[PDB]
Amino acid sequence: KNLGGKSSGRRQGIKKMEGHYVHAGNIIATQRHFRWHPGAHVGVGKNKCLYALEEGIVRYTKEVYVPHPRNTEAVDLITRLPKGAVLYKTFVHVVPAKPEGTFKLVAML
Amino acid sequence: RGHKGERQRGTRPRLGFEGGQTPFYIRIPKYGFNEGHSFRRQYKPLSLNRLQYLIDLGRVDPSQPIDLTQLVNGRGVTIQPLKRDYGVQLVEEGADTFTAKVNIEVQLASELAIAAIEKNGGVVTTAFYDPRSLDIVCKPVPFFLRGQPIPKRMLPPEELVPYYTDAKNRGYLADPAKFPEARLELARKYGYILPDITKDELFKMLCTRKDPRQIFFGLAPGWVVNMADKKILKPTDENLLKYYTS
Amino acid sequence: YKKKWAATEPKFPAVRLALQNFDMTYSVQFGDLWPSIRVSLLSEQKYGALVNNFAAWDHVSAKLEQLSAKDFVNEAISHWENLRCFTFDRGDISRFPPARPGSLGVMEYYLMDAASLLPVLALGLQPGDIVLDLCAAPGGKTLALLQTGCCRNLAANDLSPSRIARLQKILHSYVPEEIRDGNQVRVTSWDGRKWGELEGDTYDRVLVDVPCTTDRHSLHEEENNIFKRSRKKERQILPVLQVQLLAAGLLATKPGGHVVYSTCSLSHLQNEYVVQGAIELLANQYSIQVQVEDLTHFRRVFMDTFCFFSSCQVGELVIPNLMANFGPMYFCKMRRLT
RNA sequence: GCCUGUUUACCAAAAACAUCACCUCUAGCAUCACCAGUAUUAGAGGCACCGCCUUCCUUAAAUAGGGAUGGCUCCACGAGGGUUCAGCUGUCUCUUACUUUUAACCAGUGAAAUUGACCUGCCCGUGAAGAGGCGGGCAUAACACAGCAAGACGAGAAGACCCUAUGGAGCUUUAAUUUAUUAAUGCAAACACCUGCAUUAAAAAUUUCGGUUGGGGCGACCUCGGAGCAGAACCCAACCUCCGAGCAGUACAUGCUAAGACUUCACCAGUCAAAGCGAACCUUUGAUCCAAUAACUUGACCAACGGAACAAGUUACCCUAGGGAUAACAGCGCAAUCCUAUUCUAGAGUCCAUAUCAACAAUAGGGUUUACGACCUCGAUGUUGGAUCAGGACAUCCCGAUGGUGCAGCCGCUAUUAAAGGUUCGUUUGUUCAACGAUUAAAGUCCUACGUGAUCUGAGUUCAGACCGGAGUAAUCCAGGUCGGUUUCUAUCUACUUUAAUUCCUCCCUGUACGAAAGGACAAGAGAAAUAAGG
RNA sequence: GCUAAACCUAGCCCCAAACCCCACCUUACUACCAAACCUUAGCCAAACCAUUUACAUAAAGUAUAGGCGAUAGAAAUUGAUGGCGCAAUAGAUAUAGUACCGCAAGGGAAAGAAAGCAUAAUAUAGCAAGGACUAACCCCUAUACCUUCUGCAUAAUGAAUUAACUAGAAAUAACUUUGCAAGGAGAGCCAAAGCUAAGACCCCCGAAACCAGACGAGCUACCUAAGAACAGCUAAAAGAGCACACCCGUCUAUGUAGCAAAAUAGUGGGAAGAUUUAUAGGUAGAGGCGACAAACCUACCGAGCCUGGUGAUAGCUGGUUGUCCAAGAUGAAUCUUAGUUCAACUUUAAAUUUGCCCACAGAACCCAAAUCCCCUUGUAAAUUUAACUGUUAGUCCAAAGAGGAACAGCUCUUUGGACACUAGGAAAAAACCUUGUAGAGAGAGUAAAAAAUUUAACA
Ligand SMILES: [Mg+2]
Ligand SMILES: [Mg+2]
Ligand SMILES: [Mg+2]
Ligand SMILES: [Mg+2]
Ligand SMILES: [Mg+2]
Ligand SMILES: [Mg+2]
Ligand SMILES: [Mg+2]
Ligand SMILES: [Mg+2]
Ligand SMILES: [Mg+2]
Ligand SMILES: [Mg+2]
Ligand SMILES: [Mg+2]
Ligand SMILES: [Mg+2]
Ligand SMILES: [Mg+2]
Ligand SMILES: [Mg+2]
Ligand SMILES: [Mg+2]
Ligand SMILES: [Mg+2]
Ligand SMILES: [Mg+2]
Ligand SMILES: [Mg+2]
Ligand SMILES: [Mg+2]
Ligand SMILES: [Mg+2]
Ligand SMILES: [Mg+2]
Ligand SMILES: [Mg+2]
Ligand SMILES: [Mg+2]
Ligand SMILES: [Mg+2]
Ligand SMILES: [Mg+2]
Ligand SMILES: [Mg+2]
Ligand SMILES: [Mg+2]
Ligand SMILES: [Mg+2]
Ligand SMILES: [Mg+2]
Ligand SMILES: [Mg+2]
Ligand SMILES: [Mg+2]
Ligand SMILES: [Mg+2]
Ligand SMILES: [Mg+2]
Ligand SMILES: [Mg+2]
Ligand SMILES: [Mg+2]
Ligand SMILES: [Mg+2]
Ligand SMILES: [Mg+2]
Ligand SMILES: [Mg+2]
Ligand SMILES: [Mg+2]
Ligand SMILES: [Mg+2]
Ligand SMILES: [Mg+2]
Ligand SMILES: [Mg+2]
Ligand SMILES: [Mg+2]
Ligand SMILES: [Mg+2]
Ligand SMILES: [Mg+2]
Ligand SMILES: [Mg+2]
Repeated sequence: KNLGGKSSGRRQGIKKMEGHYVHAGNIIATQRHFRWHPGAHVGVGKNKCLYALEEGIVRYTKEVYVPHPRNTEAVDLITRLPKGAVLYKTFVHVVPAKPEGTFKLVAML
Repeated sequence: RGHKGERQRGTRPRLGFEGGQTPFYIRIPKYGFNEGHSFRRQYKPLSLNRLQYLIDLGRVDPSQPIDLTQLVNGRGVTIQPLKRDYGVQLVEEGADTFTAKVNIEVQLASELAIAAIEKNGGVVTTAFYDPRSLDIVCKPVPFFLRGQPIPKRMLPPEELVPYYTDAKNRGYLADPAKFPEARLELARKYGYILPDITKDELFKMLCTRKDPRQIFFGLAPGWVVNMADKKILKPTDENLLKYYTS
Repeated sequence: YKKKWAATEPKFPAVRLALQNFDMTYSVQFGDLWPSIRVSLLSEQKYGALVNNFAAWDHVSAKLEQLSAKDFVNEAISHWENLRCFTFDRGDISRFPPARPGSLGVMEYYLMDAASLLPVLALGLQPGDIVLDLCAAPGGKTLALLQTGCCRNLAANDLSPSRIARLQKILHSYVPEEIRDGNQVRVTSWDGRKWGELEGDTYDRVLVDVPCTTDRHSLHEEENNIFKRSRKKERQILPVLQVQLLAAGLLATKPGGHVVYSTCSLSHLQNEYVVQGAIELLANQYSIQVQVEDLTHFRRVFMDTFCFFSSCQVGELVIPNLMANFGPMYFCKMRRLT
């Protein structure tokens, strides 16, 4: 009487652990809901996958979570916290490796 | 051979069969990648590098007009009319080091290749060949052994007519009045002084051009080449002469 | 498995199976009225048109009256003591033109069984009363409750996400953004059997339209026919589910509050035994007293538009008739005295 | 079943087929059948002669037998199927004697299946789960000849039965595809006949029988997604436990392009995306071909959801190739079920737990049922009963010896010990059982491939025939009822072929003990039988 | 020392060249009386099947066709006597289309120049041997082979044995070795080091079937023509009675490689009829004939037989022949789970450069064992390129779970181990334990490795 339930796994999770070198555009982690939040130089897709916006080293950190005020449910959740409480989340950052360019001598006019 | 099953029995399914799953080569949509492939015209490339190499090694004599026959005889290019080769296309590769004055007849020519040829003081003309004329030109001796009168060179198809009547392509059917203008335009565009070939001591050679209906330079349509006794039989019947001149 | 068998059953279609069940039960139940009910069920269904109070109600009423339909609801509240459903006269078989989006951007009217509006009119929606629809999520009665006032709060629950999505579709089509976004409309997909625990003595007016045999649609549509031979076990357990849902509604309604048990079946088993068993179970297992309120005045008021079976002791049964193919509809009003 | 007849040459002779009789349908006619016929005729189908109306008995015992268009009437007949009186008999109790054949020896002639090699023992254990060959024991000079049939999962047909194959074939159809061919019509074409083209039929023809699950049913499922199993990167099944979806709402940049990545373990497919350009300031289902559209684009199903463009039922009349990778008997596991024994006393037992019995449970043991597993065997082994002969266990039915007793005696009830011996004949039924009749000291519970068909039988069941009832459009089918239905083997090897009675009754003791009486002993002894063994 | 062994030409194969008296259609081989022409189908492939497929060179496997898929497929144009054969199971079937088989169509041979026994039976015990030994046996060790399986001494298959015969055919692309080289090639073709040549690589037997065309009604079914038989008694003109001949085949026994590929003995049914039966003729295969039994149609008829298509097809079974070494083991889709394709694994060759192990740091909220990731370090492997078969719906053990009954030598998923590989041990022993890399030794140290338990007084 139990049908369905034959769906395969989504192969989600972290694709780049901490310290892994990541080029711009590489997907860092795919998640179904926000297990890891985007940090510095990390973007978010429609499906909440984290990709590197710059070329660098992936780092995972814990930071205080302050949601966008337009996120009404999160704002209410915060409104219900006690005074000392601060929410925390796991964030993924890309520490950019190369400089974004150098000045070169082109012509000795 | 393995153990039992179709593979030991020797009866495994055909190549491309995937056990019943719709095969890869059939589940991909049909697209016109190769539509009309056998009717597309093909032109063997002749880079100016290759032309200069042939001239330097003496396999192609620049002192005489260079046409497809001379290229093939020097083995500078291999033409396969049966594989829809319509002739030779000049290619700009090697233009910056081309230093040969040549009178060359080709089927296609890039603007830069024309520029290089003309800057060196030579002349380039794009001449069309139907498959039959091309076969005869590439391998004349077998044709002469066939014992048939030299046929007329057919005119380009309608789509190719504008190309060979355009002076910017140095088309062999283009108005020669417009050639000086086009040559000056190329000289201006590519920053070289157009050499007045009329003053050159090989001006006659640089000017020789076979008639649009002529396959070989000095042979007219309708002639029969008797190689056995080194003779050329020419028809005299008025009907045959009119046909071979038309 | 044994492939070959001495004899196999006739392999009836579900429609014929439902007809046979109805013939063997309702024939006894109704005596000489069974042939009329049978022909009415097998014939076409008479659809009423419920104008959308959230649209150009006067204009739509004028158009329907031009189509010669009359609002049976309008000339009923006067004797019984916003809802407007236009139905053709007894004997007329004229259809209603298909509903089309209105000037305001919402569907002008809903073509629904006029019989599936009496429970709403009998629940007695008073202004400023909190309303529950325990399982009723085919639209219908739910949309009728919505098109009652702009000063009322209503919750609609149904275990089936598909039916909840259907409610949402009709809401987006008819109810405007103002009301739909407002708390006035609160839709959920939970199990009604545990609704007594989920909320208790919260709601003032409850509508419990338990899943039923839906006799007319059972005879009409073969797909998911409740009378298919394999699903006999579910058919047999339907009474338990109905009793549990009615008990949950009676638990959720406030003391002194009102509930309306509703069904789209002729079965006395699903009509009167359900309510009596719910009363017994909820007065013993929970020690809560419920009184069945008389609707004989309601019967007389709506006799002109509907034909009612009188022999039913508790509740009211709109039986279909050829003159008014509007049934079936069983509804019972129950006030929780404790 | 009317009858005489016919039939499965080679397992069925029948109730089946035919049959006179009767009914129904079709045909108004001649020169090759019908027919050299003509409605009292001919062809086909159905039906069945004909005729009339609308708990008791049997037995001693009786699953047997007989009786209390439709409904009946059986004259005669029958190698039909049942029952019975009487008789008869070696059918049997219960077998014996003789003759012939066969046989064995002598002489002549001289096969067949079979055969890996064999220098070919028994017990227990083990093991691909049944051992001559392995482990531990025991035994053991070597050879003929004659018997036997327990084993060599003995020999015979790549047995029977069951399952599989995108293997055959047959049959039936409202399976799919056709109408080439005929027959009708219609339209043209030639001015009855004929050609072409359509439509409808008849007759046929070709082709198919998806997958996974389900023993007592009357189906469920097949694609995608969420949760658990699967706790923490990913990944993980199921007839596994639950839930959901085949889109909607929105807008109409919800545009175009493009670094770099992810990826449902392949591919197909599916995701994310910086920068840039352009407007502005979105949250799940399906390929290819093929069609349609000028194109942009779009469609039908393909839900058996990686998708045959279009094909179902059935076969016991079946066939082939295989399968112990897959059913039933059997073997082997297991012990839910079953059976046995202890512990606890609830409790009954007039009180009284424990003389006796016993609930809820607990602990052991067994492998006798009903099931479960699919491990051996599908490259000739049906199965059940019966016959014959039995080997063994003891958890003892009788006989023996004891303890207790709610045993005065007799009697029982209970328990310990005891496997030397014994453990009936009949009616119904194929029966194991069972009931019944009569006995008995008793008529034990089991295992042995539910022992034993190369020893027998074939009654049930199982194959080809046929009915009744039922299902099915039909073909066919059926856990049902019934009548009928081929049982091969010359023995090579192992093994084997001559190993101190029991009971009952009568009598004496003795109508003595015991007992109020009724009733009624032990122990010991004698005589009768009967059986068993040996003569 | 018997049986036997052997032999070499009788001929044959493939090429070249060349174009090769009399009698007899009636019942053939009998001296002599009044009319032909007309599509092949189907197997098979498409993994079914239904349209479809299936009866010089070069252009070119191109244009085209095609359930646009399996596959089919041009033309214009170009012009072109010998034997690394057999030698009597071979080569022709061939000494002969004979003998022989068949009613017929038709099938169709053989052959000419060791094994088995005997000399000489046999000795406790056992895969028949090996280690040995003074010594054959006695001692110790040792569960035939092949195939099919997770796993076979297996009481699974095949094999009596000897001799002879009897089974891997080829492309695309690679790689290796030459030649020449921006060209190669003896036209066509290819070419961004290619091209040319060579070398290496793709089995045997077997259905039930289908269709075409013949041949069959001397059996049998029915029918046609013209024949024949039926005692005796009883009864009278009979589908009458009893009962011979005759026909049949009820029941029993025998027989079961038989006397017999359906019989014998007895018993029994009919026996003047719808009888039995001789002769000749007819009906022919999807057909005939049928008192329907799916009966019969030349012993094997749910659709004859023969030849041909045909070497049918077989995802199924069986078989697949010298020596030696090396590497080598458990997902997806699928009319699919007895198969195949892709992946993974595996093998070979090649390129160059990191690979595994791996601490710290790091990987989530909701509501355990461990895992992932990688500096070092121990190490030497990994990735990629080219080519590629085969294995790929396993077993048990430990562990975490699910189902079942907290059964199963039960069924599923996961981690790991072992087995399908050597040896030692646990009795025998696939899966437990010890242990592995190979040989000889009449040396040595070790590994795992042997069960333990005996128990009721009472103030
Ligand atoms: Mg899941
Ligand atoms: Mg094999
Ligand atoms: Mg295989
Ligand atoms: Mg009869
Ligand atoms: Mg017979
Ligand atoms: Mg006969
Ligand atoms: Mg017989
Ligand atoms: Mg009897
Ligand atoms: Mg008779
Ligand atoms: Mg003799
Ligand atoms: Mg044993
Ligand atoms: Mg043996
Ligand atoms: Mg003997
Ligand atoms: Mg077989
Ligand atoms: Mg992937
Ligand atoms: Mg499918
Ligand atoms: Mg599929
Ligand atoms: Mg298994
Ligand atoms: Mg055998
Ligand atoms: Mg005892
Ligand atoms: Mg048993
Ligand atoms: Mg029988
Ligand atoms: Mg039968
Ligand atoms: Mg029966
Ligand atoms: Mg019988
Ligand atoms: Mg008989
Ligand atoms: Mg026998
Ligand atoms: Mg014998
Ligand atoms: Mg095929
Ligand atoms: Mg040609
Ligand atoms: Mg020969
Ligand atoms: Mg010898
Ligand atoms: Mg064997
Ligand atoms: Mg086998
Ligand atoms: Mg054998
Ligand atoms: Mg005859
Ligand atoms: Mg006579
Ligand atoms: Mg007579
Ligand atoms: Mg007959
Ligand atoms: Mg019949
Ligand atoms: Mg039959
Ligand atoms: Mg025959
Ligand atoms: Mg073959
Ligand atoms: Mg090795
Ligand atoms: Mg498919
Ligand atoms: Mg297969």
